[PDB]
Amino acid sequence: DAFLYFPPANELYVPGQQIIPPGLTRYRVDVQYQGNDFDGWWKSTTRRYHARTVLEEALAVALDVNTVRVVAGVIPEVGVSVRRLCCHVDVPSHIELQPRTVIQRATMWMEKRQQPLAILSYRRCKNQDFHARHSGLRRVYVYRI
Amino acid sequence: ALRRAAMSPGGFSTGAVTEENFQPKATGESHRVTRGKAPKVTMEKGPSN
Amino acid sequence: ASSGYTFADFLRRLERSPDSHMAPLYHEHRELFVRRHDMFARVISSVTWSKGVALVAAAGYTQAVNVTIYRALLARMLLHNRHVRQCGAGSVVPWSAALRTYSEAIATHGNAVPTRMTLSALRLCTPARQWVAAISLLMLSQANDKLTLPMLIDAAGCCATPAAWEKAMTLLGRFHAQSLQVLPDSIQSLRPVGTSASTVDAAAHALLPRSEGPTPEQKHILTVINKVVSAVPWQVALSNEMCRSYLTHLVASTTLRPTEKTASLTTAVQQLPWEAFVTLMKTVTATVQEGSQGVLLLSNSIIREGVNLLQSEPETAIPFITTILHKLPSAEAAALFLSEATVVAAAIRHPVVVGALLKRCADSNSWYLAASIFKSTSPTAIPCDVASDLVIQMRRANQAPLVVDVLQKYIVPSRTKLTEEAIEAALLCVLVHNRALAGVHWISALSWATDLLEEGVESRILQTGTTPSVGGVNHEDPTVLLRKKTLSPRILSLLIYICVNAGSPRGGLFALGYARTVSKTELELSEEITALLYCMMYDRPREAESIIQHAVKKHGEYKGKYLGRLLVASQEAKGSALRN
Amino acid sequence: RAVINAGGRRFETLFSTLHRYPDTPFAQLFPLEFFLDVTPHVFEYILGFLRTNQLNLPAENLQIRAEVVYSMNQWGLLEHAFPPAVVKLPDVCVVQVCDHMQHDQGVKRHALTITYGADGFQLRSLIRRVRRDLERQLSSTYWQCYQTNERAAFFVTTKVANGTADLLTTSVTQQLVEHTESMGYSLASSYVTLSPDVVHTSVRMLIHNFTFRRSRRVEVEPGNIPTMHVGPRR
Amino acid sequence: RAVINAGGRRFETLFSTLHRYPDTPFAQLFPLREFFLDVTPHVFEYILGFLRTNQLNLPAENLQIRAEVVYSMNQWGLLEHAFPPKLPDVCVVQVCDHMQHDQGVKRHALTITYGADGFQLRSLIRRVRRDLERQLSSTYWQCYQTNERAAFFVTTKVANGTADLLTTSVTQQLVEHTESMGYSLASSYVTLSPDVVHTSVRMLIHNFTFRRSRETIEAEPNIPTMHVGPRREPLNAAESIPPRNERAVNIWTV
Amino acid sequence: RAVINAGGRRFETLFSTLHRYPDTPFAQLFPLEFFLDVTPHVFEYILGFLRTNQLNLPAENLQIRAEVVYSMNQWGLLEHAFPPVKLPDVCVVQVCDHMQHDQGVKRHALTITYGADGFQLRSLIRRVRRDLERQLSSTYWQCYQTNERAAFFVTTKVANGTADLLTTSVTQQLVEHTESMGYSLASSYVTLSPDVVHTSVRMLIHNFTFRRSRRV
Amino acid sequence: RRSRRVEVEPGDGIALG
Repeated sequence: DAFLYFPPANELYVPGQQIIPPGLTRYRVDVQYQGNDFDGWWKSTTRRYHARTVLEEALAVALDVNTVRVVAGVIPEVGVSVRRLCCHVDVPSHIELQPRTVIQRATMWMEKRQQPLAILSYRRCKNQDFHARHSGLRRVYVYRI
Repeated sequence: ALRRAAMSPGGFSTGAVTEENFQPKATGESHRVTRGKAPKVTMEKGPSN
Repeated sequence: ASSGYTFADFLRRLERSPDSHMAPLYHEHRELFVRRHDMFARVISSVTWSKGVALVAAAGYTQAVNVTIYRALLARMLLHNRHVRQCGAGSVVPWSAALRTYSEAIATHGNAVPTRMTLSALRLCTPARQWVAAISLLMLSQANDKLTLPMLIDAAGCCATPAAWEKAMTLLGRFHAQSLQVLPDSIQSLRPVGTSASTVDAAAHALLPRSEGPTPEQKHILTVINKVVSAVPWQVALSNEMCRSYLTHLVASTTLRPTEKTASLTTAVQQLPWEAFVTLMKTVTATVQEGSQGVLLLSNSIIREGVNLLQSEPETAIPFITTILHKLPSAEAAALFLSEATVVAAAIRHPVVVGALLKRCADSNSWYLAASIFKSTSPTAIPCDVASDLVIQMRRANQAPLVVDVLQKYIVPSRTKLTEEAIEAALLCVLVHNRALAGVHWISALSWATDLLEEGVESRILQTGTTPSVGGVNHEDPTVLLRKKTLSPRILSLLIYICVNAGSPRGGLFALGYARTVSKTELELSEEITALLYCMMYDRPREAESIIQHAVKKHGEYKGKYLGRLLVASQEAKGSALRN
Repeated sequence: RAVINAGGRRFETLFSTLHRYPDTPFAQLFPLEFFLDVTPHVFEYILGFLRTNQLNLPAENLQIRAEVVYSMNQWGLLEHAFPPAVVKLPDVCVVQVCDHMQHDQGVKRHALTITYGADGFQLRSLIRRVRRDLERQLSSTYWQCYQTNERAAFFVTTKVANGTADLLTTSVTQQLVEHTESMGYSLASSYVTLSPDVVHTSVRMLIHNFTFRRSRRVEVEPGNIPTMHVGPRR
Repeated sequence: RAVINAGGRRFETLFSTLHRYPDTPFAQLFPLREFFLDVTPHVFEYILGFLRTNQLNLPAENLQIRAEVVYSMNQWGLLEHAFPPKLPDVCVVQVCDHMQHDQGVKRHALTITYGADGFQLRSLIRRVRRDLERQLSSTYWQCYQTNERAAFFVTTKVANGTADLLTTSVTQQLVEHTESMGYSLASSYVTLSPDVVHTSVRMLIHNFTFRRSRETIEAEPNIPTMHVGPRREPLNAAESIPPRNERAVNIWTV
Repeated sequence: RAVINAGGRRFETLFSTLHRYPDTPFAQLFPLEFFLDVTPHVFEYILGFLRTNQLNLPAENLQIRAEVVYSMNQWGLLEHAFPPVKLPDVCVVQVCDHMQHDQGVKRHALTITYGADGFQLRSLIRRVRRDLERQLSSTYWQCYQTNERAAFFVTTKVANGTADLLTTSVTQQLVEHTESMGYSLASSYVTLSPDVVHTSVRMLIHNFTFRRSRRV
Repeated sequence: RRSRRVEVEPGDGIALG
């Protein structure tokens, strides 16, 4: 039978690209929050919680990993809201949790901790050359007066 | 930030290696401190008319 | 910061990554390779030959690689050839690649190259029998004032092909002309004068090392002589003093282990006709029963060969029967000889005789005779290539239960390992047999997919603290990190289907995760498959059909048939579970 | 069928071919072999026009052009040959490549634009060609290429290294010239000028100018919505 | 076998030659005696040449005959297989020079780049190295391949005439090497930029465009080793020689 | 007498004509009618060269010139056409003019360099000396040979009009000498340093390409 | 470039034997 053989998706390389380590795979998480709540995404130097860290905790507990790192295509200032911030995370390739489950668990953890950040989407990358920053070619902001 | 960005490469590039182009890293200071270690251009503002 | 990689981790990253990533990883860890040729050679020796070639090609445009690197690359190619020879699964190194590497080393260094590199190139060209390449290397080296007798013998071994085998004969003739005594010394060391039927008993007892006989140089020379005598026509094979002496001394000898005796004897006598073979065997047995002479239809012949062995009955000369097994005209005849032949009866269960029979029937059909042999309940370590070819033939025969039972009762015991395609065929047979039953558990299939798989490459990455140290006392013996098995997408599909038919889709999820982790092998519709198995585990048929609809609408109409087939498989499995 | 004997040559052709215009002096002179006092050389052009409906006159042969025109005007065929974008590829094409290159020590950045003097040059095909030859040479995250309008193609690269910038530019120019010539041209000349920018110190603009003459090669030739509102809208 | 009679000529061809593309209407129109074709004999000459060689060269100068050849070949549907829908026919070579000029002495470091992969930069580098070794010491310059399509050359502070000689030789060898591949230099040009604001560094961009027109080996490392005054290893250190006892007798002569 | 058949044209010529050079593979290609795969255009040039020991390649038709040269070299006849040190079929000439000025006295030095060695540059130096001794005194300019295939020419104190005279005269003599040696100019192109700010040196880089058409 | 006249000119004497 020819329907027992799912079509696959050796590997070629282009002099400079995203090398995903052998044990990890890059997923895209698109998130959302209000700027007036989270003291911004992340602070370089230190002298309300950072959205980056709270999202990291939610993703880590949802995925059942000790810790994960998330890098955003945009690092908005403090007080700047985000409607869809697209970022990527390198997670182990052995979890296989459905995006509905991952977002549900992350939302449950965030609601328990009463930190109002939403996770719009979670999805594996079809092309693993994706980089949330260096592959974003335009950014759309709106100022509302 | 702009001064550092001016003297910045685009991504990771290495080029060839020769016995003349060696770049020793025996600086004489801690590698834990990164203040003042960035490559920067000197800000130069041209004259107005 | 908190965590830091080690050279073992970097090597394992190299092993996991594709061949293309060699140059990028090289450049990223360029501080590791630029000035330390020693650990560059360590990396080449610890990674496969393809990645070694890629790494050398990358470093070519950045550093000035020295001849030690090409030495290590050729050594690694030779080691890969050796490992595939020992296993039976992989493929020998392309002679074109070996010659290209040698020519590149010549062009970068030339005369500075050792002649040991020339030996390695000749030995790497030997398996493909590239006599023109061997002659080209010989001419190059002798013009550059480096011609040597080891190169001459290796070139004779390469030229032993039946096309221009007289060239190999002339090469050996000149080699002897220079070294008048080396060939006779090798033959007499293969059969020392003193050793007799009394000495062989103590030699096989092996209560003391007793290292005496063929020195390793003699062994290499004897292997070359073996190939040359094997490839010659049977007229000259007896006309020439050297060929006849080699055959007579090889047939009567115990300085070699029985496995080596089988290999060399079968190779040497591959080309003989049956009547000449029998005549020579009988003459050698007669002269052996008379002493030692220095030198430098089917049913009846079967019975007389059995008598030839039974007239001396040494436990050592077991493979006397394997050689005639190989020389026997047919596989049914081989089974007949096995049946009639029944210490000699104890020799039947030796792995070598069964392997010889399986090899003999593999060439023709190895379907029903092989089935009878396996059902004869003699689980032993059969060769991987022969077992894979046998399972491939049975899969071609389109009969599942025999394959499934033969595997489950003969293969998983004795730790005989199949090939990737043989594993795929066996898993297909398992799937169809379980569907017909709707008895091998999905856990057993998962374990078989990895444990029974035999990749052609070898694990070579020693652990960090276990390498033979240049300082301090090594706590632990050098332990090699077994390179993780990689799953094909085809094998992954069969594993998923087997798990879903046997129930738990969590096994299929585990298999998909393992494949993705080890080789980043992700199916074109893995998201849909994962969602389907997810909803299947929790009994959501409406959600499953909604997913089918959306997959057809998004990916396309054709790609939806695979998912629908998964649906029907799941429905069959759970319906059968409820009905039973 | 019909055999036509002319001053120096013998021909045979078909009555339907001769009668493709039944109302003309041709069909009147061939009412169901013959001889004409037109040069055999001038006759092939007319015969090819009748058989194919193409009468591209020879510019190099001004005479034979004149006699072809004279015979067709006398026999009333010129008004049918010439009855009263890619309309036509001009005999000379000027293509201008303006690229602002910024040059730091080991770094180079490029913003290049390609413009043609005329339409019909399959600039989309050129874009695909350049993408094919560059997506294997360096990641698309660094560089970007598309057509801005008709006659215009654009090629951007963020801060990129020296050697790879050289590779990108050499490849893009290779593809530009290959495409323009392959579509039926030949590089008559090429010249460049260079300017410093009014704002930045390390940036300058190169203006390349390529003049292509038609050469008529042997091989065949051809001849997303931006957001506007945030709140829900009816 | 098969007879064709065009206006001014007669041709004889095999049924196989005519049917080289049977399913095409060209072949289908003659299913296996004299055959009449209205096409011009010179058009049929090119068509038959393509059928006999599978290579078609349209007449460039005679755009008329080119037009009827195309028209007949399209009406007969054979042009599609004549042209389906290595090295490229054009080669663009770029050179970028970084020059520094003191009073009367000049140094240049130039990178050479090609437009395609097929070109043997190894051979180009070897040619340049041989033509420069006997003219000027390696201590003042280098030349090695940096990429499959790129190469490098440098000099140190050296008199203006010497720098001009080195660059002229490099470009002469570049043109000779690229022409050896069947390419004739169609066009070229040069550009010199101002010097950097606070530095004497100048940039010279030099371009060539080529159009396609159609034994002892020397060991040489890609990346060279600079030679300080005294040798750090014996003169013969490079050579490896097999053991004298192990040596063997010649198999060939001369 | 033999016949040579090409793509679509026919020729015939004497056995002596074809054997003018017997050792050549072209000669052995005619072992005492014949068919060749070269274009008749390419064949006519080589046949005329055999007939009359004449060769004048078309510099205006690069395709034809390259085909003819490759055919003759592959047939071992190009060496007999251009007997020698072998002159390249393409030569590059670099003329770099370095302009300086100190304390108001402006000078400039021209450096001519050839790509190859076979050129006789003492003759060009001779010709330039002869043509400039009339236009100016030697106190204000000086030209000699730095080494093989490279020439130097300084002018320390020269008026504007006189410098314009010197430059054009030197270029005229260079091009005429190189073309007389058996070459023909194909392309010439120049560049200058914009450098509106003061620059310690200004550079005028002129490039000539010379393609081989005739001999001498 | 001087358009060579339709006549025999000096320097062209190399052509004649």
